[PDB]
Amino acid sequence: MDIRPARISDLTGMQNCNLHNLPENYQLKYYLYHAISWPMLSYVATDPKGRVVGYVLAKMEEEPKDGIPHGHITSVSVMRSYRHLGLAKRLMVQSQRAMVEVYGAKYMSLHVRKSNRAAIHLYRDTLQFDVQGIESKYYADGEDAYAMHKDFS
Amino acid sequence: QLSPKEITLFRTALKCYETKQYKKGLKAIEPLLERHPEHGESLAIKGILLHSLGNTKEGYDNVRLGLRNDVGSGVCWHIFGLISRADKDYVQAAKCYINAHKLEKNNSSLLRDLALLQSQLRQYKALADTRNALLQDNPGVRANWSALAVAQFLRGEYASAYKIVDAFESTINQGVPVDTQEESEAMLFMNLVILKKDGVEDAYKHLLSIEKKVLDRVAFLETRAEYELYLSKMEEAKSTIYLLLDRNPDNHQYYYNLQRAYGYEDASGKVLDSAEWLNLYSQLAKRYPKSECPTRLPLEKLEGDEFLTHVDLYLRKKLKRGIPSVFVDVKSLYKDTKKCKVVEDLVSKYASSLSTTNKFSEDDDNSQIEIPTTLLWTYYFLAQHFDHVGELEKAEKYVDLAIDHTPTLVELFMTKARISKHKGELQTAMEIMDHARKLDLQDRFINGKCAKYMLRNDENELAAKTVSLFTRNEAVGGAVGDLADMQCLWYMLEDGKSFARQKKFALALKRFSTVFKIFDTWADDQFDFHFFAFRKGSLRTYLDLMSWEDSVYDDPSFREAAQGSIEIYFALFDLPFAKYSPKLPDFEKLSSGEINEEEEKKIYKKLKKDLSKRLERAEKLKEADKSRKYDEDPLGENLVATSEPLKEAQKCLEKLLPYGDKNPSAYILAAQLYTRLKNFDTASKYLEQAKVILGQNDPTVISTEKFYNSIKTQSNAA
Amino acid sequence: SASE
Ligand SMILES: *[C@H](O)CS/C=C/NC(=O)CCNC(=O)[C@H](O)C(C)(C)COP(=O)(O)OP(=O)(O)OCc1oc(-n2cnc3c(N)ncnc32)c(O)c1OP(=O)(O)O
Ligand SMILES: [Cl-]
Ligand SMILES: [Cl-]
Ligand SMILES: [Cl-]
Ligand SMILES: [Cl-]
Ligand SMILES: [Cl-]
Ligand SMILES: [Cl-]
Ligand SMILES: [Cl-]
Ligand SMILES: [Cl-]
Ligand SMILES: [Cl-]
Ligand SMILES: [Cl-]
Ligand SMILES: [Cl-]
Ligand SMILES: [Cl-]
Ligand SMILES: [Cl-]
Ligand SMILES: [Cl-]
Ligand SMILES: [Cl-]
Ligand SMILES: [Cl-]
Ligand SMILES: [Cl-]
Repeated sequence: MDIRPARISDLTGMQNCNLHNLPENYQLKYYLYHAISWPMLSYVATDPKGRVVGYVLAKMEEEPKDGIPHGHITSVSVMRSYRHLGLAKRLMVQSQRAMVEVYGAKYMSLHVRKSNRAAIHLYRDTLQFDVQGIESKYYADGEDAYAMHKDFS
Repeated sequence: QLSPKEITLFRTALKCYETKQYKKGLKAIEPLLERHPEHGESLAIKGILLHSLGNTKEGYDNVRLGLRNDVGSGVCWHIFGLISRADKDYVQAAKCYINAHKLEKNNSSLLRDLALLQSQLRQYKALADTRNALLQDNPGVRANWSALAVAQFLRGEYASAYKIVDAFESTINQGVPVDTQEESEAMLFMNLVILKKDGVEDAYKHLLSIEKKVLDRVAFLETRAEYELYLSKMEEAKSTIYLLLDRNPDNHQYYYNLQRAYGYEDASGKVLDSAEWLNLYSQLAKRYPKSECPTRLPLEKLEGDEFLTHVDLYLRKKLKRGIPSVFVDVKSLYKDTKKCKVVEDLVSKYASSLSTTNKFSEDDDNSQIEIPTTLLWTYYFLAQHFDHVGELEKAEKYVDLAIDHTPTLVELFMTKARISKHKGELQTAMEIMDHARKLDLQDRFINGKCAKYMLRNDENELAAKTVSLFTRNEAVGGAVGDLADMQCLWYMLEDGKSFARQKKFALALKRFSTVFKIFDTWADDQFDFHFFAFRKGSLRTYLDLMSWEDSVYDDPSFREAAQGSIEIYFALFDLPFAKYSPKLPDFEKLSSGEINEEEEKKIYKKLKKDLSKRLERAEKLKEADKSRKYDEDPLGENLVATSEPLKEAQKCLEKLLPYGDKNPSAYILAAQLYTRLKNFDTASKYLEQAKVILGQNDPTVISTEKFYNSIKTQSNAA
Repeated sequence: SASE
């Protein structure tokens, strides 16, 4: 697989990947808003034909919680066929390094639904995130989110 | 003209527009209008209010009747600009804004708006004049400088771009921030301008001088390596590319670049030093084994015995780990059909080794060790291989072997469904995919695959019930309506194609039109960024946006939807019963023309009554949308009833034609269209263009020419 | 993933 920074021209393919894999979706405009606002934070995995097969869609907190700059994963997923390879872990490390070097992020945070065993085992155990707390009825269907938060230090 | 009681009321009109809720506003205008109807601005303010809470031609009339009254007045032109813009009439909003500004030369916001309109229309020339006029109005803000530079860069006027950026950068001798990240991007943009004007040699020098100012370390290093490779500064490229692999050893292009820098590989093909080319990759295995690239990549270029040894080592590697992705990985090697045979024979032998023993091949029993559950993964590989190669019988035996081993594994059933699809057994493909889905109810993906297979089998409602498990159903038209809101292209396409082939045309047109809307929405989304990008200072990214946009309609999905629509519009022109979306059995009776007038009359009466109910049904749908503003006016049927489908097919063709040379189907569709329009010279040229590419003995070409011959010789008589 |  080929992991590399996201470009404008592969945003639609990030969207399509999101649509296939996650209940939480956005219109293309919101992807564009990520690209123009933080042009090097998002990464993408492509297949031999160049189409998007995994991604992380990252940003920096617009309204900084307590004045300290920090990153936010807003979405990450991989087509079912390319799972269990290391794609997500690798997409996550690339994106994190950029938050630090370009924006001076002192930490990053994300949301996972309480039952997503997969995502938890990825952040908590193999990317060393902490469970910050629990956000009641965060997803549209009412499921609770774990707020996860990794401190850079 | 000139009253002092209405002035405080004229103002409250405008203020109410500014503040939305246009209701109050109208009440502050109406008094002064039905007793002074000849005041253009009054008529104008009226209109935009009636436009705003909607709708729509009510407003356009008062605006027009007002604007024609005051020649004259920037206020009128301005609100005509607003409504044209809201209605996405961008070429006309520009024209309104230029006239508005030529009458109010000191209103700078008119220009700030015009710039957006002109950027959208790609009027680069006029954009530059507008951006320049804005930079003069306020040279205080960096963004105005960036916007003039970018505009000028977009015109290829690189030198003028350089002088602008250079001029601005010097007026900050102190600093250094500024934003910092604004500055970082400003530099990388500047390095683009230089490369574009003074070439690579200069750009390299400038890039080396801005290293301290550039935060995007990946852009810096990637840009640097490109230059260093271009100048044949091989040794420096070597070290730079190692900095990139250190950062990310999973970026294929880095490898082809490191190889090029060692001189082991040309910019095209990998020659020579076949021996040292390998060796580098072997060394690259010391680039922490946390990367598959050093062993996977050489597989692309290796051949003969050295391929066999390495593909063997690679396959066993991924088999012992139970990686379900192993075939999808190796799959790309099959481009040559020599390696395919090698891989096939290799993993076939794997399955029977694993017959009696637990070791691949034969000599492996001498190195001992064993494996329990590799057969599953070997079998699963073989199943995907033989499906790809087209065996199907062999393929199905292998999935069955796998399913018998471990019946709870989702992928095994995914593959079995595809094999069934390939056998032409759509109903059981659909059943098998639903079983796959059942094995994992929490995974939206397998849900999606299931719905697709259902759509392929023309089970539309079942599919919509299936995806309803993952959508946000709150609006509009349930799952399918949310899938449209979220711009899900594939579902709308598969649904549309399904409706098309059941002759449910109104629905097919509907779904395709949603694809049109999604693309139109994409084209339009850049709009706010002709402002927002310069406020963030993301100049190189903005440039990428502009050129992505320039060809956004050059897409498989848009093609497929346009194609589909045109074919249905053709049927709409040909068959007078097509507009009733007859059920397939009625469609075929009426299409064979062997039935009497007794049965024919009966079918039509039925078709009409059924359309009535669909229409009646659509009214109830609208009432439900409305009672929940912007509705949807054909929940199904308005399209299919068109008075002239050719015109619609023509519109569908517009955005296919610029890409005709790589997608000659556009030209053939065009030929078929203008044949029906009785316009044969325009028809034959399109057919000829299509004949040139792909053509002569091409099936679609000759059947179009036969159709062409049949209509042209029909215009006359003898 | 975040929920907007
Ligand atoms: C907001 O966006 C956060 S929550 C949303 C996450 N996305 C999704 O839930 C949907 C679609 N994409 C996926 O589901 C992928 O599985 C994710 C994105 C979760 C990870 O993809 P990937 O398969 O590439 O994960 P990884 O790169 O290997 O990362 C390390 C890793 O994870 C697992 N692992 C997680 N969960 C499981 C389960 N249930 N079973 C086995 N293994 C699991 C690993 O085994 C990993 O590798 P390891 O060797 O353990 O470190
Ligand atoms: Cl979907
Ligand atoms: Cl937005
Ligand atoms: Cl695909
Ligand atoms: Cl896919
Ligand atoms: Cl509102
Ligand atoms: Cl013009
Ligand atoms: Cl021009
Ligand atoms: Cl010119
Ligand atoms: Cl012009
Ligand atoms: Cl020039
Ligand atoms: Cl030199
Ligand atoms: Cl090294
Ligand atoms: Cl498929
Ligand atoms: Cl397919
Ligand atoms: Cl601006
Ligand atoms: Cl802002
Ligand atoms: Cl196509």
